[PDB]
Amino acid sequence: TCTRFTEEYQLFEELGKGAFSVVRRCVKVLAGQEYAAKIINTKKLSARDHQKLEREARICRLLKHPNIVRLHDSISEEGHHYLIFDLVTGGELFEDIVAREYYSEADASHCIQQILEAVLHCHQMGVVHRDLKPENLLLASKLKGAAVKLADFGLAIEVEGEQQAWFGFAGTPGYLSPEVLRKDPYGKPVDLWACGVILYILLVGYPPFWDEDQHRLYQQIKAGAYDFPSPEWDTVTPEAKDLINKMLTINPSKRITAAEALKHPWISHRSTVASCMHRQETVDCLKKFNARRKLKGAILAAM
Amino acid sequence: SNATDTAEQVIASFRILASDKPYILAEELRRELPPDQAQYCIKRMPAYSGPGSVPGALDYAAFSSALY
Ligand SMILES: Nc1ncnc2c1ncn2[C@@H]1O[C@H](COP(=O)(O)OP(=O)(O)NP(=O)(O)O)[C@@H](O)[C@H]1O
Ligand SMILES: [Mg+2]
Repeated sequence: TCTRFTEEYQLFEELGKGAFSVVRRCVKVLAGQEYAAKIINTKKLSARDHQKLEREARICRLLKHPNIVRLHDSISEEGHHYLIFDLVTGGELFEDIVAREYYSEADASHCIQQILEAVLHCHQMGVVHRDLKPENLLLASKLKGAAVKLADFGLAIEVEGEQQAWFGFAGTPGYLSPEVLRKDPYGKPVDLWACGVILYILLVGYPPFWDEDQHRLYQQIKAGAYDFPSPEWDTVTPEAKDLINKMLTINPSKRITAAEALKHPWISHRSTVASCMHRQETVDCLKKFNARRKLKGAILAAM
Repeated sequence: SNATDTAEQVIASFRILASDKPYILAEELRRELPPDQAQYCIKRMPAYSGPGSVPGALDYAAFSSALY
C-alpha cells in the first residue's frame, strides 16, 4: 500500500525503452529535480526475471563512478519497480561522434580511457558488465567534452575476486568473447574483449567481426580472425593497433586487463602517442554502422 | 540498449545505406543487410517514382512510414 514513487515523482516523456523496461523522464516534485526513471512492470515476471531485476538493482546501487550511470533512488510498488537514475542527456556516444563530424585517434583514446575507467571500477567492485556495446555508452550531456556513461547493468554479474565460472551464455553476438562462445568458465576479461571490439569500431567505424551467418561469425570470433586492412588502417598508429591486439587476445589469461590498458602508452601518453588526424572515413562508416544497427532491430521488430 | 525505433530514424537509416539517395536499390539492400532482411524489404518496398527515379528504385520512405 506504500506508493512512494506515485506520491513523490511525476513522469514525463519516454527517454528510451528496453525489451522489458521503459525509461521516462521524471521530476521529484517537492524538489523540482529531474531524473530518469527506469520502470519495470513486475506483474508478469517469472521467478528468474524477478531475480535478474533484483540483481540489477543491487549492482546499480553499488556502482558510484563518474563514468557509470548513478542510481539516485529505488522504489518498489505493487506492480512496478523504479530505478531512478541521475539524468544523462547527451544520447548515445556513437550518435554524438557522427553528429560532431570530426574524430581522431586522440578522441578515441580519450573515449576508451573513460570506458576503461568505468570497467575498472566495475571490476574492482566485483562486477562484470557482460554487455559492453555502443548502445550502452551514453554521454552525460550535450556539452562538448561530456563524460561517457556506461549504462544497462541488466546482464551484469557479481564475481568473487578472480574466480572464473560458467555464468551462462549472455551478451550481444558481435561483442561476445571467445571463451563465452567456447562455453568455458569466464570472468572480468570478457569486458576487455568487448572493449577491444568497441575500440576497433572507434578507429575505423566498422566492426572487427561481422557475418550474416551467426555460426560463421562465432567461428571468426573464436579464431580471432580480424584484420587491419589497407587503406584505412595504414594511417592508424602502431600503438593503437597494439592496444587492440592486446584486448582482442583469444586467451583470456593473456588478454590485457583494464588496469593494464589504462597504462598503455596510447592511453596514458595520448597527447604524444595518439594521432590527431581527423578520420573522415571512420565517421562515414560509423554513420552506416549506426544505420545498420537501427535497421537490424527495426526490421526484426516489424517482422 | 534503447529499443525505440521511430519512422524518422528508419527512413534516415535507409537513406544513409542508400548513400543519401531518395530511393534504395535491391543490390544495396543485399550488400548492407542480412540476406533474410535484404529479401524482406525487397518484397515489401513499393517502386519509387519520385524525382530522380531509376530502374529498380525502391521507396524505402513509403515502406517505412507504412509501419512506423
Ligand atoms: N540515466 C538515464 N538518463 C537518460 N536516459 C537514460 C538513462 N538510463 C537509460 N536511459 C535511456 O533509456 C534507454 C534504455 O535504458 P537501458 O538501461 O539500456 O534499458 P534496458 O531495458 O536494460 N535495455 P535492453 O536490456 O538492452 O533491452 C537508454 O539506451 C537511454 O536511451
Ligand atoms: Mg538491459
